[PDB]
Amino acid sequence: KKKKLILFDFDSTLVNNETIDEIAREAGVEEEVKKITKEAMEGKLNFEQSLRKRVSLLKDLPIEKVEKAIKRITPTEGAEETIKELKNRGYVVAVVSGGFDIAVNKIKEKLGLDYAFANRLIVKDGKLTGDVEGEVLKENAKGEILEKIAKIEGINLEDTVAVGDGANDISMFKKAGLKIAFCAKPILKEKADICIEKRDLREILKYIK
Ligand SMILES: [Mg+2]
Repeated sequence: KKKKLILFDFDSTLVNNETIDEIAREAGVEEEVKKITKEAMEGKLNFEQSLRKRVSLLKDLPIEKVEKAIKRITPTEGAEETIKELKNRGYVVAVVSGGFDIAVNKIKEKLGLDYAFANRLIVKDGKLTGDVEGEVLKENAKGEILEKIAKIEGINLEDTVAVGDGANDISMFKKAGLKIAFCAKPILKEKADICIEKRDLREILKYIK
């Protein structure tokens, strides 16, 4: 009857991988970038500064190496089954990520998602420039996007569900009707209505609808 909306974070939630850490491996700086990613997700760094710092380390990386990394990204256990059941229960399904469109768009197309929002790696002459731009950078960014999607769809915020795992999902939780922390960092678990620790997205279904 009443339309419903579910938003998923991308890295480590809808997919197994951390996009930026996989690209960093191709640039020879996996260790270094992984450390910053962990600190950012734990809430110990400002997200935007942490993302720009990581992307700066990727300066000059060829697009072919970026694509090699992205091709390794795989959906989390239970992703397809969960998305299918959500659509059957009447949900609009969206993904919001502080990651990158070049990676997120592939999964949007593969999984048939209704909406996908992510940042953008800047490229020139077939190589990363070391810069990033986008609308999923500020602390309140994901929550603002949740509100925008719900408004387009005419969905009351009480009929929204957010599934997240890192510090940058806090604003998404703030605006959501039901807050699910999926194998998440402490800072987000403290804000959650439900904390799931089994790494299988199907585990959220019992709490849905
Ligand atoms: Mg994440």
